[PDB]
Amino acid sequence: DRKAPVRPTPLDRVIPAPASVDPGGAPYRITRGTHIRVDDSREARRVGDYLADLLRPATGYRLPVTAHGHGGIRLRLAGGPYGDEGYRLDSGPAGVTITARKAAGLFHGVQTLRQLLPPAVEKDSAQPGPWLVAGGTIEDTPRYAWRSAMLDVSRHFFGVDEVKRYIDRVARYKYNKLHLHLSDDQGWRIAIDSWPRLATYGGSTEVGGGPGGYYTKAEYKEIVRYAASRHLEVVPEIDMPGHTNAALASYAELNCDGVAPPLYTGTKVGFSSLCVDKDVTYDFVDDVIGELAALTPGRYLHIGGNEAHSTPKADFVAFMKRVQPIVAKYGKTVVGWHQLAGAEPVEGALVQYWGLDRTGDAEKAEVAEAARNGTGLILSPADRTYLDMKYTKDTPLGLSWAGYVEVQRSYDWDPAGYLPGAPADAVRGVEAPLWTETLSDPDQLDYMAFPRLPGVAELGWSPASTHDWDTYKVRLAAQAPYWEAAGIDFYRSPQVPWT
Ligand SMILES: CC(=O)N[C@@H]1[C@@H](O)[C@H](O)[C@@H](CO)O[C@H]1O
Ligand SMILES: [Cl-]
Ligand SMILES: [Cl-]
Ligand SMILES: [Cl-]
Repeated sequence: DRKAPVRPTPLDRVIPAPASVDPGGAPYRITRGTHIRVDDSREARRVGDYLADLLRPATGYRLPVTAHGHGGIRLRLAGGPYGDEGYRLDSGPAGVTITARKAAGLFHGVQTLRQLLPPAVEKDSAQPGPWLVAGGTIEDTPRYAWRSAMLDVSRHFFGVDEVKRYIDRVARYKYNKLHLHLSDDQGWRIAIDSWPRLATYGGSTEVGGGPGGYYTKAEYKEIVRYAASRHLEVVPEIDMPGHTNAALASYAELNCDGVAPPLYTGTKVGFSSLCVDKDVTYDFVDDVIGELAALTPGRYLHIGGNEAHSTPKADFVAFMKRVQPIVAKYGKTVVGWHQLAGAEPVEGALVQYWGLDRTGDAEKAEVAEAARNGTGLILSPADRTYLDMKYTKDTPLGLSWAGYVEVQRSYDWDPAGYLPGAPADAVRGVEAPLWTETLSDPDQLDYMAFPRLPGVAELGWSPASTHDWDTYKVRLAAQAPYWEAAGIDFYRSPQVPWT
């Protein structure tokens, strides 16, 4: 009875592990006449319609969303100790109620609810159910405010619909930020009016050659809108000064030797660099950042800064000293990979640490020092949360330069004491990056994203006290029938006792 359990799933059996779970009493049962009651507001109805859409196909029920009556499923905004993202979920024969201070909290509550329901909820046709929700109370709030997932759309391009699909994958686990790697050596994926060829030429191909692609302003705005409806703040990244071949290949004038390199379709890194000695370089950067900021309702702008191996240290420092201020000029908060820690991060900046266990002490120290100096830290270790890394030497996709990363390794650590010498309060959160040198279609993204994606979300959300591999793997194992029913391919790790 994997698909349709006789009894409801435990109230605590959800990912991320809720901060507080108190089971008790009988469960709630959704029946054909259940109404979804919300407050009389645009945002309230929005979360209501979202929930209704998730349930209607499998239940076959009408599930009307209204601001009147005592619906069996109630979503209500009210004062409480749940912050901007927390919520309380009460379940019993009298109905299910999700309470929170803001819509994001109600949305997160819904993500928990879909896990309390049986695997059959993932189907597209009416299912027998039963649509049981364990009885009790859940009070949930996040540990970290930065809980993101990154999708590399530069190595292999993924269109708007494919990005919306990935957005829905991550929304399941309460991630609240979507980092889009919009440019690299193999492609430039966002239209810039001031520099037209970046997209029309720089986005013409991808890894392996053939058709590439890019987002027009309208397409990008739609991705941002959709992400916002899933409560994901979009963090766009235009990598500089390295990983800039797409731009360099588009405008010869940007190159040091004034010669535009060919479009790149390989899978290596570190060979490209903007010419730090030319003034046109900074006009280019200013125009791009200004236009990107205009399309970014979010608070952050990622300027990358990684693997600029063709940029001498001194030039890299000079470059960053000059470009960082540009971000604030357009009202945004700068974010960069941890190499930025060696180039004097400006006030308010955040750096994304992608180091490994084996990374040298000197490098880790430079990052820890930045944290001491007030720089916020986003943790995404290459040997922990890089979803493109192989599980084992036999994995058919992905890379292995950072070693192999099985499910336990990806999950089994604590962000608070990860980077030696780094102040715990400097850690803003975590991120799970999905690089695409080896992934060209949505199904391949899923196989590399699952089952590690939920684990990283837990690290960003759950209390340290709830962290434990032996009990977590049981909760992860329970996701099997849901993913199977949803058509989400995933790596059946032998470390997990799959249900
Ligand atoms: C921040 C950074 O260095 N990014 C690189 C990225 O260019 C590459 O696609 C990936 C392959 O796994 O390795 C990452 O470390
Ligand atoms: Cl999904
Ligand atoms: Cl190559
Ligand atoms: Cl390489």
